[PDB]
Amino acid sequence: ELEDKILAILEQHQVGVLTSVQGDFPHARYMTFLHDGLTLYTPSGKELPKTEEVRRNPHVCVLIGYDSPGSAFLEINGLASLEEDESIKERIWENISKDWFQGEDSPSFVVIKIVPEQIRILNS
Amino acid sequence: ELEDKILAILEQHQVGVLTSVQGDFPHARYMTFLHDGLTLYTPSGKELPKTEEVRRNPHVCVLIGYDSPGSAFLEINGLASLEEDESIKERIWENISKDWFQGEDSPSFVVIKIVPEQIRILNS
Amino acid sequence: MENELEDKILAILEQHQVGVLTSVQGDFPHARYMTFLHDGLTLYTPSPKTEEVRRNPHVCVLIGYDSPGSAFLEINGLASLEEDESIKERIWENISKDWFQFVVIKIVPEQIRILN
Amino acid sequence: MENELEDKILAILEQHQVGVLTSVQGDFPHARYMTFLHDGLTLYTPSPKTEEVRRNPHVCVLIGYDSPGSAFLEINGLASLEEDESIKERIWENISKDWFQFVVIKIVPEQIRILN
Repeated sequence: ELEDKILAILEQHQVGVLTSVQGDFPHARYMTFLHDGLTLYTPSGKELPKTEEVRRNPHVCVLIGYDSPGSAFLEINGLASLEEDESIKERIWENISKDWFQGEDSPSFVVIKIVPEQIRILNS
Repeated sequence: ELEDKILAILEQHQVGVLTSVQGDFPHARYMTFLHDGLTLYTPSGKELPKTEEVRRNPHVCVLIGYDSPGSAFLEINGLASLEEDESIKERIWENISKDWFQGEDSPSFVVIKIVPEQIRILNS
Repeated sequence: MENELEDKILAILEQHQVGVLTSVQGDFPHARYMTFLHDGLTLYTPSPKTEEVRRNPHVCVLIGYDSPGSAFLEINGLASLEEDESIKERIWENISKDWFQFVVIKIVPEQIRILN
Repeated sequence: MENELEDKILAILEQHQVGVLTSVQGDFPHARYMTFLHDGLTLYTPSPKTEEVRRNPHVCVLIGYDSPGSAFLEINGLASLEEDESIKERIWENISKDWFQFVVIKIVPEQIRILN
């Protein structure tokens, strides 16, 4: 039922905090997360700093689900990589751009895949 | 304080239902709304049906703010048009694509501007 | 998988009682949140004697959008007034539980899409 | 408008007590929700005697994101342990109201951005 609770929190939240590392510096940013099961996906650009951070250090921490001080939320430590499956990239692209998507594609578009290694439900 | 309540609901919600008209048919769709004061903006593509609907009939109805059966929400009847100010279009583009934006632009991108004529707070 | 589809639609309907009912009056759209009961794919929803509006039965109903991570239904159909007293009573017994004691719009679907 | 900027930052801090504190241990990021007090732009947050971690004072703090329609702060600074007992007590009197009775991390900012 633990997965079930994890999934419930993921189903109800698409914004989270990604913390990546640049040498000795943490970088925290708010962004949109899609998920497929316990796998997370977040959009990026080929030239964006968060993309280069991930290429050089795959260790990321995601916080997601904190609505108010009483919200149970997730702390996810995982390994991030750039999604190479073109069908997954196109699908995510179409989901992200659905309000305006009319078949264009974006060459600089990339997807950060996050494979969780540890998931803690906090404030449960 | 009525505006203040309207704004509070707009500040806390970016997804709403747009209802447009195609001849004698209503079309309802969920989508993302940005606002500037009581003016609403929603992204679209030049060739999308909702864009053509608006070109031919500017009368739209937006429902926004319904979280649960007890939520106070808004019913907005307004006049929709395609935003022609390039700086407003680019700004909205940058806000929408911020997670992946790296300077590209999208020729098919358009912005639907909605000027409210009537706003009712329901379930207050 | 016409049967898995039917099954997914009924499931969404069985698990949701509130939807969005949209219509058109003249060249003007209208939208409101409504409480919906269903019999199969047919929907029922409860709602001046000195005024009349030109009837347009074309409606669009959105049901099931609970979270951004929700599959929901877009239903295009024809709305009419339900006159059967037994049906209206069955609706009252379901929508008015503590009350002891009224129009019902019937929506027959022509097209149903599961959107995500 | 260095002064309107300072003013907007203080306002965000004055109106928010919860933020996100991020750090790095080795080559691994850490993130947690924390309760923050502030003195001007300086932040204070309360938090095994058989273990020690290699100290990295580089932290990133996000404060003020309340709704998607929120301007918030990204603060990059240096974290340290606050040793002043008077300060620690002032923090306790603000964070522990019903209690009658403890480390405090001090964050000095090096860069602050208002993001939207």
